[PDB]
Amino acid sequence: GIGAFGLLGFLAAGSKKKNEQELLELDKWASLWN
Repeated sequence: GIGAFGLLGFLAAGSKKKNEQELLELDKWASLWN
């Protein structure tokens, strides 16, 4: 009804620039290299 998918985008905004989660997501990124 509200839209929890809106915070998702904002969450990614953080990844752009502290949190284990963001780090876990970054790992998957670098994972590409590996």
